Amino acid sequence: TTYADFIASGRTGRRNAIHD
Amino acid sequence: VKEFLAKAKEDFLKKWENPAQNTAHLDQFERIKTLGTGSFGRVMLVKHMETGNHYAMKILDKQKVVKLKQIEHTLNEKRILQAVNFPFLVKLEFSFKDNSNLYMVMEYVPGGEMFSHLRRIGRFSEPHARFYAAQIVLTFEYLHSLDLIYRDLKPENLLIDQQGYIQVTDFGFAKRVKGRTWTLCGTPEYLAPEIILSKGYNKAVDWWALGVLIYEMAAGYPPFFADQPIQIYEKIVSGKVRFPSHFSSDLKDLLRNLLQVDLTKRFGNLKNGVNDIKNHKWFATTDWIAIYQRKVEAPFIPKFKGPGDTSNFDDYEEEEIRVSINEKCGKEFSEF
Ligand SMILES: N[C@H](COc1cncc(-c2ccc3[nH]ncc3c2)c1)CC1=C2C=CC=CC2N=C1
Repeated sequence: TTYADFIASGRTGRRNAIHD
Repeated sequence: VKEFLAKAKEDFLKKWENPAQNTAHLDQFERIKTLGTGSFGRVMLVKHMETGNHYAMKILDKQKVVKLKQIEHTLNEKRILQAVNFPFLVKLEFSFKDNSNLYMVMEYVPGGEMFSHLRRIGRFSEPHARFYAAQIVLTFEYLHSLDLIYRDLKPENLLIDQQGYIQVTDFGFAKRVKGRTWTLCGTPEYLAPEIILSKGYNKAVDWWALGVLIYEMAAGYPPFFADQPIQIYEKIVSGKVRFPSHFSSDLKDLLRNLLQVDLTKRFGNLKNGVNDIKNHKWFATTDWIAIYQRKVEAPFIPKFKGPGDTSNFDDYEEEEIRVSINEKCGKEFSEF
């Protein structure tokens, strides 16, 4: 399930903003 | 609406043209606990001795702001924040600076980040997501009416106050702009195609972000995610999005238009403006007036055992606040 793929991905924590 | 804005724009303009400076000093605050950190600064819970009030203090390292070339952005944040005023924007109480740092003292939101409740609960019901989206919809109508572009909408920047209503934080990328802008900024999962392809964009990038938010709030995950940024950008520009089977038909329809890679057809940036969003089916049940007044029933009321409680916030190492004996970046930040 996508929910499972998300939860297992390295992107479930606080996401940093980007710029340079 | 137009009656309201007009007057609001007049109060903003006055402050915008004559921003207040140095309205406090560090020694008038009691350091209590770091509530977040990162980039070039941190945010601490703090107590004001005169009033006994608690505030969230954002301390930015002047020298680090310069290494990351965020001087103008930083000046943008304070100048804009001291001049705006809306129920869903966190209030900037005081601002000042010393030899080493810039300081922005704001109203403390004990409730914590939406991100936290969202991740803990998994996903919000549609009536719950709609209630939060509506608040964002109005904040963007307010902001955009003032020529302001927010640029970093996400669960991590939305706090829940005592009444269960959202309070937007972090104006690090906010900017008053009439016309096209080009700065590359934001958070990966939320970047409009316009930004990633670096082709000059406008307010429309905010509306696209609202679309990512609603999807994430309702689904439990971003419509575009992957381990490395590049992978995520390929998805955003593909013009392909999938909706969980539980998303209502109107919800799917609303998002199709919001996550429209074709910024000349994407709701919000159309001829009818925000009304293409406010008059959408998924919103028919929404009393837009009621929400602004906060008289609508909040779907969730966070809990706190008292003022100064930080249980809704994670823990971070406590470094020390050092102010050099020499002024560090005077000229670069003279207007702050
Ligand atoms: N975006 C996240 C959150 O940011 C914020 C920024 N600026 C004020 C707030 C805030 C404002 C008001 C408020 N009342 N209670 C808590 C509270 C918090 C949050 C993390 C991130 C950073 C934290 C620190 C520095 C730079 C950062 N860059 C990203």
